[PDB]
Amino acid sequence: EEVIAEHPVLLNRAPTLHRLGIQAFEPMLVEGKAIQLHPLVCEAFNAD
Amino acid sequence: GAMLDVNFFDELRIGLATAEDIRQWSYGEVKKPETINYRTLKPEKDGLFCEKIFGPTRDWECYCGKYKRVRFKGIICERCGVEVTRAKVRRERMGHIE
Amino acid sequence: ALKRLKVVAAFQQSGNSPMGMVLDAVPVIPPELRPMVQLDGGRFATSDLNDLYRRVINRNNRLKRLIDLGAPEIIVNNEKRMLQESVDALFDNGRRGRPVTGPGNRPLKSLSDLLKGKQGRFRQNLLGKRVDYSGRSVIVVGPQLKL
Amino acid sequence: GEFIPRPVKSSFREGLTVLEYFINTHGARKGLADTALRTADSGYLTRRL
Amino acid sequence: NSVPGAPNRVSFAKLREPLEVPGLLDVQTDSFEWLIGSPRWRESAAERGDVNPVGGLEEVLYELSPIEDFSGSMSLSFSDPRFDDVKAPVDECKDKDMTYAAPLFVTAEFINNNTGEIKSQTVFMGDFPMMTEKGTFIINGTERVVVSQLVRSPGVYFDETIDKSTDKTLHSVKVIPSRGAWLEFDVDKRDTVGVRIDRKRRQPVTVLLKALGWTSEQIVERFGFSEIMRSTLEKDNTVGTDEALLDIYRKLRPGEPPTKESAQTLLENLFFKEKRYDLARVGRYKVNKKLGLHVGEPITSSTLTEEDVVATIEYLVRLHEGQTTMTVPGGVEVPVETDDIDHFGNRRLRTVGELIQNQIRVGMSRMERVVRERMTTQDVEAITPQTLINIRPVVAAIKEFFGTSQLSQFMDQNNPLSGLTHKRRLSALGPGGLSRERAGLEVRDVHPSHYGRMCPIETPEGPNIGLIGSLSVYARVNPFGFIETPYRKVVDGVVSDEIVYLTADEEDRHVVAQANSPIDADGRFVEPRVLVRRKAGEVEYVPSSEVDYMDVSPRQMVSVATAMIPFLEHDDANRALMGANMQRQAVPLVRSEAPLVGTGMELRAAIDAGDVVVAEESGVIEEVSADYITVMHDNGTRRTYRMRKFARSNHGTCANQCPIVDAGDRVEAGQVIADGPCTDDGEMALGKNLLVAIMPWEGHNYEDAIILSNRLVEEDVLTSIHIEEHEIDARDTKLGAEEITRDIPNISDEVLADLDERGIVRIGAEVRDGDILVGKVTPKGREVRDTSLKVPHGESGKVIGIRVFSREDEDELPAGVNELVRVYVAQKRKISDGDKLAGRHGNKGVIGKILPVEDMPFLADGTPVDIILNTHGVPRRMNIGQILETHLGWCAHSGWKVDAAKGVPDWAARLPDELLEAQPNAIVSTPVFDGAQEAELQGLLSCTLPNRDGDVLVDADGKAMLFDGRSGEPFPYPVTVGYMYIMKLHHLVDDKIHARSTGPYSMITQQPLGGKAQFGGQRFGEMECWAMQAYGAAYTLQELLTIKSDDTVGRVKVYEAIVKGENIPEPGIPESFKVLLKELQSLCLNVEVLS
Amino acid sequence: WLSAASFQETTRVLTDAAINCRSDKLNGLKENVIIGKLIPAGTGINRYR
DNA sequence: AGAAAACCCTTTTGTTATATAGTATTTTATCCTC
DNA sequence: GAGGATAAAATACTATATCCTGGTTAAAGGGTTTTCT
RNA sequence: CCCAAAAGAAGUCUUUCUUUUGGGUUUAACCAGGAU
Ligand SMILES: [Zn+2]
Repeated sequence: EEVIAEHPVLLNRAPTLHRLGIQAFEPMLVEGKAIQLHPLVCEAFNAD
Repeated sequence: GAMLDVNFFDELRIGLATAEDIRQWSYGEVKKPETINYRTLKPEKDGLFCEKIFGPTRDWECYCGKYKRVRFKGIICERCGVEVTRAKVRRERMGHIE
Repeated sequence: ALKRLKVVAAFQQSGNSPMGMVLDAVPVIPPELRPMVQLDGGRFATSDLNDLYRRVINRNNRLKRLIDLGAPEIIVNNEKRMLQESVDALFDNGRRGRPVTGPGNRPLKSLSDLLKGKQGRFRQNLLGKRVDYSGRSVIVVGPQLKL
Repeated sequence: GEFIPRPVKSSFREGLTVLEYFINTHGARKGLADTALRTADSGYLTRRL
Repeated sequence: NSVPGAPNRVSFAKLREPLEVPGLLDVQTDSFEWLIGSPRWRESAAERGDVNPVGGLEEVLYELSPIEDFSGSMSLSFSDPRFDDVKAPVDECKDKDMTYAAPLFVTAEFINNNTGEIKSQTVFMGDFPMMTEKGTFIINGTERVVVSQLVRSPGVYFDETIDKSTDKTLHSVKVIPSRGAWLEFDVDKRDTVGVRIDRKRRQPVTVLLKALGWTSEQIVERFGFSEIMRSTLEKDNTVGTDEALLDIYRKLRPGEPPTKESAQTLLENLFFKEKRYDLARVGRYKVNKKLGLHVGEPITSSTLTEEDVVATIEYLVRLHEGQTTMTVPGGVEVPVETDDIDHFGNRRLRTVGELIQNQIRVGMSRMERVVRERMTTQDVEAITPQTLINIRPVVAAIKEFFGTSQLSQFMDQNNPLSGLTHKRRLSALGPGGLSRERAGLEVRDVHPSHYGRMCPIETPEGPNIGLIGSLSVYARVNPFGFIETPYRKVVDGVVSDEIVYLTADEEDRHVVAQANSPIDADGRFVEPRVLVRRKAGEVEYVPSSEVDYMDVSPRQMVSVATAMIPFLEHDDANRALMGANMQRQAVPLVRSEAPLVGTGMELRAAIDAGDVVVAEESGVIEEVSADYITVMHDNGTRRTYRMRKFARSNHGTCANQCPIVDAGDRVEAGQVIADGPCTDDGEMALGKNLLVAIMPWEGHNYEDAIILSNRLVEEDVLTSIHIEEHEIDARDTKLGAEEITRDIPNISDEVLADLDERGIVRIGAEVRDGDILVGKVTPKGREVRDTSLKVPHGESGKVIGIRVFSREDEDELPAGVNELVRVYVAQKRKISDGDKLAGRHGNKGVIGKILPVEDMPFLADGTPVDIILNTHGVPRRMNIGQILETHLGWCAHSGWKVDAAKGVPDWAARLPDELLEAQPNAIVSTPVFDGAQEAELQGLLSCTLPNRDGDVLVDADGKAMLFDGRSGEPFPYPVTVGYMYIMKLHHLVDDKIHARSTGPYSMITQQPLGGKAQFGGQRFGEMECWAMQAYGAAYTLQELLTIKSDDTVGRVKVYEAIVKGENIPEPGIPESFKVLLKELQSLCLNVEVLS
Repeated sequence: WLSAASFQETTRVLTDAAINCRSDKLNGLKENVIIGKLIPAGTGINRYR
C-alpha cells in the first residue's frame, strides 16, 4: 500500500475509438477479483 | 553506416541489389537440401543450418569439439571450420545460393 | 510514352543499373528467422521457407548436373523453366499460376507474405506489440471512488 | 424494406400473436446484421483518415 | 402428461395440440441408420418408399460395381455390406481412448470374361465408426457430433437482372448438378442466346444445338417463335456439325490439336455419362418437376439428355418473351417464372448420413483407380479379389472426415440443453457452402418460408448471425432432404385431425390458417374472417371457406431452446435472442431446483437430451445406492444401471447422477429413474428461484450491474464444481529409457512428500499451484531432463482421480510411449464479484457487490430480498416479459385461492379447472404462445394466501412496502417484489483475471508471448498508439514500445535500476526492426541505414 | 516510403521505391514509432525536450 | 534360400469457391478515314 | 479495301474493427534390408 | 539477466561470501468455438 501511493496506472478498453479511451487513474486496493471503475467515466470508455 | 545499429539513424535508403552485393553479404554457400540429421539432432554440413555458414549453435562450442572454452575467441576452427562466437550470430549471418 | 518515361527517368538519374532485375545469386535468410520446432515425438514442424528453399536447391543441383554431364538443349531449357518457377514461388507464392501447395492442399507463406496484410512484420509486430507490467480483468461499478 | 400493409396491431403488454411476431423478427434481424457490418466498416474509415 | 412418472405441472393452456412433439433427436438417428441399412429403417421405408429401399453403402457399391478393364475380359463387383458386433461397449471405449466402431465386410466377386472362372471372397473394409444410441460418435476417446449442412439444391435456376447501360431485363439460367460441370445459357444486351459450357468463354447456343445433331432447318422449325433464336441462327458462322465440335474443343480444352473423334468423346463424357455428371436423385426429380418432362416414369437415371437441354433453352427464351405458361411435347404444362435461392424448396439439408456417404464414395473412387491400375500389371489366373483390393485409402478418408472438418465438431457439454441444441443445428458454412467473410445481407435474413422449418429467434449474435440456425420442434427431413412440417387439413370448413406433412412448395400453393383461432369445439371457426398466409408470405383476411390447412398448434416456429422462455410473446425478438443464447451457457450447480414458472417443454427436452437414466423396461426396484440401481423386470430377468459420478465433461463441468427412486417403488417403461447434471426429477433446472426487487439501490446496480445478498454464498445456493485434466506421456524416443520415477533430481524432501511410491500424487491431496503431479525424466541426448508435470499457473483443489496406462499391461498406447499417466483436479467455486448471472429473457449482468445479509431491503415480516435489479433497464429494452414472470412467480410461491363462493369471477371463466386454487410452492406452466393473459394475472394477484399470520405482503398492484436495512426508515413508495428464475453463466472471473511483471519471451522476435496459459502480456494494439499520440505523450509511448517489449538490454537494465532504486535507463532500438531489415534484404532489396 | 509501405499496397510501394532509390528522411509519427524513437510532436518536440 | 516385417526417400476431373466495389491496364472489335 | 483510332470487355490487383480459449500438427507408395523359417 | 545442484569459510541453529557443472523459452502455424 505504501508503494502504490500516488503512482498512476493506465486503464484501457478495446476498441479504443477516440482519444479518451486510455485514461490514467490512481490505484487503490479492493477485495475480490474485479477492477472497480468510477461510474462517471462509463460514457468516455463507452463501457457497460 | 552505423553497421549493426545504435542511435545514429538519420536516413534509410532503399535500392536495388546487384549480384555483387548479394555475394558480399553472404558468409558462405548453401549447396545441399538437408536440414538436420535425426540421429545426431545436430546441423548438417553445407545444408540449410550449417554451422560453418551461419555460426555455432551453442555459445562458444565448435562443431568438431576442438574448442569449448571462452578464452578461445575468434579462432576459425582448424578442423570443422566453424567460427567460435556467441550463438546470437545465427540471427544475423546470411547465405547465398549460386 | 508518358506512362513509360517514369521508369526510364528513374533508372537514368541514379547510378544504379537495371541489371538488378535479373538475379544470378539468391540470398538465404538467417536460420533463426525460419526455425524448425521439434515438438515432442519427433514432430519437427518446418517453416514454409525451409521447404521452398529446399525445392530451389534441389532444382539448382539437378540443372547443374545436367549441364555438366551434357544434354540436349530441350531438356536443359525445361529444367531452367522449372528453376524459374521455383524462384518465382520463393519470392511471391501464388502470383503466377497455381500456388505451390503443401500438406492438405494449402498455400505456403513465401517471403512476400511476411510483409503484407494483418499478419506481416509491418502492422502486427512493429506498430503494436505485447508489453510487460500489464493485466486485464472484468469491470464492475463502485460508487465510492472519487473521479 | 417495404412496409407490410397488415400491420401489427398489438402492444407488447397485451402480447403479440404468432404471425405478428414473425413479421416483427423479419425487420428485427437486419438491425443486428447492419450493426455488425457497420461497426466493421467504421474502423477502415478511421484508419484511412 | 404422458411420461409415466413426471411431476404434476399444471398449465394455463387453452388450446389442445393434436400432435405430440416428435423425438427431438430423431433427425440424426434416422438419417444414419439409413446409411447402414438397419431393419428399423427398412420397416420405416416400407410404409412410404417401399418402391426402392436401398441403403447408402448399398447405393455406393451398386453405383461403383462392376469394375472392368478396357478390353472387358475381367470384372470385379461388390454387394451385401454386413456389420459385426462392436468391438467394445461405449463406456470402455470412452475410458480407454478407443474409437467406437464395428467391422465391415463386403462380398467381392471376380469374373474372368474368357474362362468363366468366378472367384468370390469376403473382404474386410475397415473399422466403421458407429453412433451411440443418443446421436453422438466417439473418436479417440472424445465425443463428437456431426452437424447438418444447408446447401443449394441441384437443378435448373432462372433469374432476371436489370441492365445498367440499356435498362433491359436480362434472363439467365444455370443448371447446377452434383459433382459435374456447369453450363449457363444467358441473354444480354444485343440479344444473343449464348452458352458457357464449363466456365469458359461465351458462344451462341446454335453451336451447341448443331453439335448435338440439329440441322439449321430443325431449329427454326421448333425454335421459330422468337426473334432472338432466329437472329442467333442468322449469325452463327458454324458450318455443318464437325466445325461446331472443333470450336467447342477450342474453348473447353485450349492448346490442343482439334480432331472430331476426341472432341465428340470429350463432349459426351462431360455430360452424357454417369461418370462425371450426376444429378443425384433429388436433382432429377427437381428438374422433371420444373420442366414437367417425365411425370410418370420413376427416377432411374441421373445424366442429362438432349430433351432436357432443348426444353431449358425453350423455357429461357419464352421467359424472356414474357410468356405465362409453356407446353413441352411429351410433358404436362408448367408455369414459367423466375426462381429464388432462399425458398426452402431450393435449399436442402445434407444430414450426417449424406456426408459420410460422400466420404466413402471418394475413398472407393481412389480404391477403384488403384484396382483398375493393378488389373493390368498382374498376370491372369493368379489374381484373386483379395490381392486387388487396397483398403488403406477408405479408412484414410473416413478418419480424415471424422478428425478434420468443419462439420465434425466437439460436443458442447456445458449442460444437456447445449448438447440437444448442438445436435439439431443447421450450419450454412462448410465445404461447399458460403463463407463467413463472403456472405451478403440477403442470406442472413429470415425468408417468409422459414415458418415452422427453422426458428427465427435462436441464432448466434456474433459475425455468424444468420448462417447458423436451429431446426424447429415439429420439422422433419424427407428422403430428398427438404424440410417438412405438419399441417391439420380442413375440409369444407371442418377442422379434421388428418395430419399431412408439407414442404415449402405445397405450403406455397395452398392457404394456411393460424393455430390459435376460435374453434367452436366442433371443428368450425367462430367468425368467417381469419388471418392466413398466402403464396408469398402475405398476411390477409380470407373467409373461412377457402382455408385448406391450419397449424397443428402454436409454438410451431420456435426451436427447443426458445420454447422454454415463459411469456415469449411479450419480449422483443432482439432480447429473446439473447435469452435463447444464454440458456446454452449455464453451469450444472451442486444442487439443482426446478423452476416455479416453466413452459411444459422442460420434461421432453430433459428426457430426449439423454443425460437422465430411463428405465428400459417396467419392473420393481430391488436395491438402490449412490453407484447403481437394480431393477427386477416382470419376467425373471434383472438389470443394473451404473451411474456416472463426478465425470468431467468436454468443457469442465461435473456430470453427477443420483437416483430418485426407493427400494420398494415400482417403475414403468420410459419413466425417469435418475437425475442428471441440470435436472430435478426429470425437468430441466438450469438455475435457482431467487427473491427479487426492482428498485435502484445506491448506484451499485448501475448500468446493468446486479447486487446479491450474502445468503447466496453461505448456503451454496449458487456453487459450481469444476474439474481439470492434466496429461503427460513418457515417450520412448530414439534414446529410450524415459520413466515416470519418483526421485526428482535436485529436489527437496518436502516438495517430494506428497508423491506416492510410483511418483503420482496420492488421491486426496490439495495440489495448489507449485506442486508436483508426476515425476518424469528423459535422456539429455545424470543425463536427463526432469519434465515433471507441475500444476499450471492458477489452479488448485483436491486430486479426485488418477489413471495410468502401461505398455507392460498390453494397452493401446500411442506409438513410441510406455505410460500416459493422467490426473484430475477438482474445485468448488462459489459466487463472487465478476460472475455473469442472467435471467431467461436476456437481463444479463455482472454481480456488482455481495452485501451482507443484514443491510438488504427486507419485507414487512423480516424476509430479506436476495437480489436487486435496476428499473432503467426494463422499459427501454422491451423485455417487459420478466416483470410479468416476476408477478406470476410470487403467485406460485405464496399460493392462491380464487373464491368461487357465488359464481366464478368473470376474469376466471376460461381459467381451467383445478387451477382456481394452488398450494404454496406450486409449479405452473405457461406455454410459449398460449399462456396466462393479463386479466388472469391481475385476478391471481388480487387473491393470495397469507404467509404465516394473517398478513398479505404484496397488494393488488404487485408491489410491497420495503424497509431499508442500512438506515432503518421505510422506503417512501412501494416496490415490486417477486420470485425470478436466474442462472449462473459460464464466464466466471477466476478464468479471466491475469497479470504479468516479467515472464517468458518469444523466440523469432523478442516480444512477450500471449495468453493466460504461458504467462501472457496484454497487447498494446494499433489504435492504442493513436490515443497516446493524440494526448501528446511521447515518452510513455517510447517506453511502452522499447524497454517493455523487445529491447534486449533495456529489459535487464530497467529491472536492475528498479530493484536498486536508480533512474530508469534509456531505450535502444527494437529487435523487430532488425528482423524487418533482414526480411527486406532476403528479397534482394539493398536496405542500408545511412547516417 | 516507410510510412506508405506500412499503410497499403506494400509490394507496389516497396518495388517502386526500390526502383527510384528513394531515401526516407525520418520525419513524421509512424516511422519514429517503428524505429523506437521519440515522436516529433507532443512532449517530444525540441522546445520542451 | 525364400518370405514377411521394418528402413529411407519423395511428393501432394477439377472439384467445392454461392462475393461486391473500385481502379487500372491490356486486348479486341468495330467504326471512321484515306 | 486496308490501316488507324476509339469504345468495350476482359482481366488483374486491392480492401473490408478489438480481444480471448480449444484441438492438430501426414499419408502413401516404391525401393531396399534384415530376421525367421 | 535468472534458477538448480555439489564443495569450502563465517555466524545463526540457517543466512551471507568463494569455486565447478548444468542450464531459459510451456515456441510456432492452422481450423474451430466464444466475448464486448
Ligand atoms: Zn571445431
